Amino acid sequence: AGADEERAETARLSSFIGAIAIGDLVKSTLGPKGMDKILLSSGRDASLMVTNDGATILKNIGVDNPAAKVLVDMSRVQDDEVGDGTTSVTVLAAELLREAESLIAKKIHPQTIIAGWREATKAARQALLNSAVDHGSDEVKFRQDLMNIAGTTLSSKLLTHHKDHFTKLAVEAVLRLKGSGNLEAIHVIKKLGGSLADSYLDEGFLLDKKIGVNQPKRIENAKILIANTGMIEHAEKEKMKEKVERILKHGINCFINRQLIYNYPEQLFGAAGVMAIEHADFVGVERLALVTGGEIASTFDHPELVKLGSCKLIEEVMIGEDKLIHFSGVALGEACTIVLRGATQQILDEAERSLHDALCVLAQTVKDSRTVYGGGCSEMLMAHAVTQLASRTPGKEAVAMESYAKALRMLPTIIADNAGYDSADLVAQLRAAHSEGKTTAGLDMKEGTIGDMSVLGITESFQVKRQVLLSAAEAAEVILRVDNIIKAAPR
Amino acid sequence: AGADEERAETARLSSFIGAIAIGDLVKSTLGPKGMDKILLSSGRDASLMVTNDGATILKNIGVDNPAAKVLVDMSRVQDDEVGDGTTSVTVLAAELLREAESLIAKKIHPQTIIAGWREATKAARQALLNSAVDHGSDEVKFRQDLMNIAGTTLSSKLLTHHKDHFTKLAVEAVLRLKGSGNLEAIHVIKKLGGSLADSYLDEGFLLDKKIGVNQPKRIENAKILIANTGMDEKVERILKHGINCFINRQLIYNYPEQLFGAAGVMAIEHADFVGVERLALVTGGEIASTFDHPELVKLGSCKLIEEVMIGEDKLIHFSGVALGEACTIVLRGATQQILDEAERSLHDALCVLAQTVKDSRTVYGGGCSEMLMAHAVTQLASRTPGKEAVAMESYAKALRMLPTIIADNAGYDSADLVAQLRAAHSEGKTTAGLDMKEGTIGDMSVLGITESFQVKRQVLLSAAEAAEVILRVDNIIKAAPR
Amino acid sequence: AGADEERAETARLSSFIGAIAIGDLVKSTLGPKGMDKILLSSGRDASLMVTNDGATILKNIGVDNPAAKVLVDMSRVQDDEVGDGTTSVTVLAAELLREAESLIAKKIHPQTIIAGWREATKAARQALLNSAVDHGSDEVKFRQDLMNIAGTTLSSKLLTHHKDHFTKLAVEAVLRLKGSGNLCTIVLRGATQQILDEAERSLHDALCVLAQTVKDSRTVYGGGCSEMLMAHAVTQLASRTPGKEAVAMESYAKALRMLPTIIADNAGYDSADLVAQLRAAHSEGKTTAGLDMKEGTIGDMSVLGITESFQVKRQVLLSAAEAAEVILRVDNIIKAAPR
Amino acid sequence: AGADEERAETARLSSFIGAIAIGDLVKSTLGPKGMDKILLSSGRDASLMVTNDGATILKNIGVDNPAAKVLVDMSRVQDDEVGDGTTSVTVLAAELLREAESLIAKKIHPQTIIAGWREATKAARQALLNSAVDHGSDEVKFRQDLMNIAGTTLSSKLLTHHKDHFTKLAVEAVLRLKGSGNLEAIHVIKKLGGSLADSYLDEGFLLDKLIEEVMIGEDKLIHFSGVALGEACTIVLRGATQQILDEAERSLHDALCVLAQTVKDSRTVYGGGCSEMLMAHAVTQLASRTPGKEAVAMESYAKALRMLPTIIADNAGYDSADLVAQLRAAHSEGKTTAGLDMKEGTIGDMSVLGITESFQVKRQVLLSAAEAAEVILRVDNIIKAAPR
Repeated sequence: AGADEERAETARLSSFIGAIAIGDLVKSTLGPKGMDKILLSSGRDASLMVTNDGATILKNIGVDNPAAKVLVDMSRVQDDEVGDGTTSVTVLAAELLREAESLIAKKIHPQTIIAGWREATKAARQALLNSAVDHGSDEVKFRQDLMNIAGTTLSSKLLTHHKDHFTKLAVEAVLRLKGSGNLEAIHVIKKLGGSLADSYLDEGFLLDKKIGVNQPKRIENAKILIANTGMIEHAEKEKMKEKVERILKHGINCFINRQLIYNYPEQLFGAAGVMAIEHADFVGVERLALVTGGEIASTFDHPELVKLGSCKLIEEVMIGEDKLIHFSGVALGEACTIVLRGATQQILDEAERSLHDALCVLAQTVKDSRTVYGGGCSEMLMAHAVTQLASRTPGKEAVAMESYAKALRMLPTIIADNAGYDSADLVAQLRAAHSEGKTTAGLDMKEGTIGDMSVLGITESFQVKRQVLLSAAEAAEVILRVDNIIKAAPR
Repeated sequence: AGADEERAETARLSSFIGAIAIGDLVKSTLGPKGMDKILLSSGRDASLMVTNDGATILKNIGVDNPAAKVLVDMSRVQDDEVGDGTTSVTVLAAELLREAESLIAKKIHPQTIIAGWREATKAARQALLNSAVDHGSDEVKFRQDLMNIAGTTLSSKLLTHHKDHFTKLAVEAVLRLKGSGNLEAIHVIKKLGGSLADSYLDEGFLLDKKIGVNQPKRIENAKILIANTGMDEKVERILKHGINCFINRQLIYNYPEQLFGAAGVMAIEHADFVGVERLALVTGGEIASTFDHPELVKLGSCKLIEEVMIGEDKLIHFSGVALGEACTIVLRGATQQILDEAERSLHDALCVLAQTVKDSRTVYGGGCSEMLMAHAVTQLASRTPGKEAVAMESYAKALRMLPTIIADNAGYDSADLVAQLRAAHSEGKTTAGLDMKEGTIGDMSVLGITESFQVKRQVLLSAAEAAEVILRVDNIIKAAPR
Repeated sequence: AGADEERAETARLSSFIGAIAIGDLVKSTLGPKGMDKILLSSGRDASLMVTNDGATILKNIGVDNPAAKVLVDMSRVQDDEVGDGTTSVTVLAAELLREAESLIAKKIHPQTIIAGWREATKAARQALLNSAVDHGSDEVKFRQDLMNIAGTTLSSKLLTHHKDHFTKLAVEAVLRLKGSGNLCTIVLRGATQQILDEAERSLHDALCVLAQTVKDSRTVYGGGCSEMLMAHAVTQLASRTPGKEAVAMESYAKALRMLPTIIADNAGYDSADLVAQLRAAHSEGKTTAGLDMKEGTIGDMSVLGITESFQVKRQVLLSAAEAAEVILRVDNIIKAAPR
Repeated sequence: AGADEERAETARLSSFIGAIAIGDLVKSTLGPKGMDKILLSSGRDASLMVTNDGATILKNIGVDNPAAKVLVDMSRVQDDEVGDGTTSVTVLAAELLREAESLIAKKIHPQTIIAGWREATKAARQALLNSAVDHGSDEVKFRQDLMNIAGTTLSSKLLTHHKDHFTKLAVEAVLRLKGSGNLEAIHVIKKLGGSLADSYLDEGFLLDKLIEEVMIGEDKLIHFSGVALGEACTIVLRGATQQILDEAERSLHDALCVLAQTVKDSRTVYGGGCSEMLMAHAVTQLASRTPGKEAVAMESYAKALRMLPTIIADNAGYDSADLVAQLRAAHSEGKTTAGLDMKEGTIGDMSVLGITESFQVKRQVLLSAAEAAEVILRVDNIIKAAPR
């Protein structure tokens, strides 16, 4: 009593139930006809933060008891390896559970169907490189850099009326990112105050702080000082004197501190030609250590060679309407900053959320040099090949391979259902065009029938389709073989 | 009581439950290694009744409120024009309902799904498309009359060591039963004397009664008289007719008995009414009332009536009959549990064979039809339009369970059998199927197992076509009072 | 429970509820894709019965406590002089009740609204002119004899695949029915009992429609062509009349809009895509153009040949206003002592 | 039973219920015979607050857990651009999901239905921009300065028996206000005293050439006036006595923005419901005119306009059914000037009355109504964890 017993049939059900509940919320998200979802919570949750990206919201919060959090957890590894585009990997894993009900029909050890996943491993082989994919994301690329998949990621979001322009900007960010050093420290801030562009690109880093109105406007061959400690009247001057004596030899051009700064030094900095920052955020500083070669913040000894300072251009310029400063010209080159100035339409803030996906979608396109045809083109093609395959295998092999094949049929149907036209007409015409040999043909939702996907400009990352195939099959597989989910009682 | 009110999700579920309950019981029954079962009830039921034949038990009982009896009632129509071989019609129809859970997910128009039933005619082609079976059955057939399908009905049944000879006899019964005389007038009984043949065939109707020790041995150009009212005037107009035999359903008065012997007329005491009703159809009939009944009011066929010792007991044989619609078979046997079950087999044999002659087609048994059928239908779900295709593909996997059930009852491992089974059927051999004795796969034709083509057609027509109305219905079946 | 006696807001509802319950079963009856629906009952009922025609099944049995059986009884007299087409009189009469939810918020004399029915005579005459009526006919007629309204009556029925062929057969019967006589034997396929006699009463409706086609000398374009044209004109009409007349005018007019929507949905195409394109063709002035269901868009009805009898449209227009009118005027149907 | 669970019919229902609750309270408020309500909360609230203006009360309180506060927030942005007249934007939005009963029987995808809002933008723009014109008003303008929009804004406000005159005054404030620099610097205070005029204008600034304390009716105040610069001036309001009078603090703040919009838009549309009926006649054809996805979408939007004629008529006490019928007839005919005359009880010439409304009131409501509403049906449940 209370140990946590699930009885044969029921334990499988908990896995089953987890997959069905998640799929319904996420399906709305997929495609140009996708929707934003907003969640509101109290306490340390400021306001309803709306996440159109299914992956970000699911593991921020562990809503309930049933097992699915780890399955959700895996998607992040997937996210690191390619991210989003649109969230489809969770859906494919979930739909495989429906056939599990039919797996009690066999009334044999469920494990032989596991070999189906062996088949799935080789299913991936025919689920991959089975007619057409785009090929060749070279490097930099004047036009294919965007205006394609990113637009599709944005399509599920309705901010696309002006936002598709923002999405285009994010590829420029990835190209500068390229070099020796992985994707690191990219800082992007949504800003209140509208403009048609909805974004201006900065070559450095933005921090919104100012010492005071007085002080020199520019600093050259700048040296940056960061302190972990905060800053009869003649005695006060001595603190001033120590700060200046060490400061002059170095040539110090800027000072940034995470905590409160004493007023006396502020006056000294303006005359010297040095700009200081009061209560600068720690997060910007840590990012900075990566960028400038860093240093270690100590007491006033901290000047000279115990600290290192990079020196290109540091200045405060008007960005939008809010006064933020730029740090740039990092010798290391490992990390860079992205700046956005949006419209401010309850659709701007959304841009903050949308470009998170920008790091993920574009970076893969860069390394992968491979993709797939969107609008479900990949799924119908794969489905035609798989149904015939089950008879090819000896027999044990056949049951599992065929069940996997029928799963693909539903995906075309889901895209058609959300298009306003019933899917019965759609699948017949869809299959006829795919079986024909035209990989470009796909689901045209605006048309209401079938059309050429490439003209539309919708494409899917190649990694999302190959990685999901091997991963979902095998991940699904661990669940089926586990008869019971065990909770280690209280404590 | 009125009309039962159910809507949408809930209404469908009641139909869903009826199909699953019936399928589990019928499941053990199928094939050579099928199982005999016993049922107990209360009220107007005596003790235990055991029927290997699924159809017989279903007709007798309408136990509860959920829908299923109308479906069950239909199988009798199926029997009249085939029905049996082995019971399998109920099982396939039931598996149709499992797919309905997936239908809610589709969330559009369940009626358009009905068009899958339009595809049912294709199923009539395709289900039986799976490779060529047989083609002759010209009519009567001196050699092709049996020694195939009848044996298969019997194979499930224990009696096959000598029974297979008895089943062979049954086709002869069907040949006289062809055309449209309706499905009526077939009489069978068993006898205590033992022989290798284990059965006999009579050209006429058998009755077991005698007037008394005195009276003539046989009659010719016989006139038959049947009276509703008992004997409890007769000679003067009896002579006029030429009366050869009198049959009365009840007690008979002793005085006329002396008179009949002198006249040369053979009468029957306490004749059973059921024999009498059939006989009237047979002899052109008559109208039975008071002693005024003789002459023209009475019609009598005139071949010959005689009493013949079978070997162990005395019986009376009626033969000829001008009309020709009704005929009888008298069985006897070795004297075993198996002999008693001969009753089980003849009823099954008459119907199986009757359609064997006019069907024009048969199918390979032992699951041969089912595996191949699964292979052909899987390709088509992809070829056909979306939603109708969704219903069609699910149906295809249904065929898979039958191969599993046949191997499983034989004691061999179900998993291993499925893999090896499919490869044989996939290759293209019509003959190859499940050999339970072997434990693997083999040639079905050598076994001699075949199924009537229509047994297969109405297992699926009920599953299909009629199923158009299943989602449509909403409110089903009960009683029929007093 | 505890003794039922309903007044004002909830008393109105019982009339309201009866109309909605009946509509769901009958709505599927209308349009080219419809539901056959079979019912099986207890007590001297032997088997499941199939009747496509909504009116007779309602006649056969009185299933429950709420008032509607008398309303049901009336539809048959309609059958005697014209009867069917598709069963729209029960649903449209019921349709008027949904709007009444709006009326509680109106809180101004519901009774004034009722007088609109009196003014419905004005609406009935509006329906004439609007109806979109053809030429042709030419008595007997080699090709336009059918493949039209009978097809519409039967379009709804599932059996349209095979049955549209035998719908065609019935006009041959009407041609023999013409000439000095006013209003031979035909055999159908069906289930078994008294309920089978439902077919006699149900198919009573099909024979009469065709008979009228030969002696009407007038007919209208089918497939919804008549309905959209009438809708565009009626919107003007509320604006074309004095304010007392206009309120009962304009509300009646939007009702016509729903028919186009039901027709397109059952076809297998998006329901509202059809609505845009449909209105534009009728507005232009082509009476021939209408709803092409296989196409999923709009096309020439005349090429299809589908037409509806002038009488079916003439009578329905007059009948709809009179049947609906009596319900608002009359109480809640009970009182007067001894129960 | 007794828990918060939402799926299928119920998830949609929370959006539905929020809209119906707000509409009943706001419907009374619109029109000359408009009504103002009193709200009482004891938790750290001084007493009952009374707000005639729908926007001010909705912003103030976040009483319940169901979505509606976000919907409320959107109306003020509209106010900055233009805002008021009568509170109708919230009412129209609420009636929009009313049709969703039909939608369950629409038997397809509700999301496709969503393209209604995209359609809504087209339907919305055509009648704002295209209507018969006001033709006059070059600058400052002697007699055409008021007795127009302000009269309509105050129509929903009961004070109109004597406050129509008060509203006349507000344009005079705008004429001085417009020019080389900034919008604002306007202060308004009401005095408890009785006089036919009901209001006074001050050369300078009023705080409670020459500085003195006089006596206005009742309360003592100090007046700074006769400023050499002349660029800045202040308005002092007076009133009869009631809940209605406090309305002026909220009304004037809204009025300054309205008035500013009127001077540099150079465009106006007819008030009294004239604009809405014309749009309705034109929009019914548009769903037809558009391709397909657009049609379900555009037609649903069009019927939303029908309620405005009814809401304006209902307050008057006249039969709502009769009014809608006659209204359509005059607008269809081609007379834009004709509209709803509440004192008349029927329809009349709006231009003779002088009632007109700002071009901005019509463009901002419609452009945001489509995109802002679309975002809300974009999201259904709005899932919460509860914390703190």
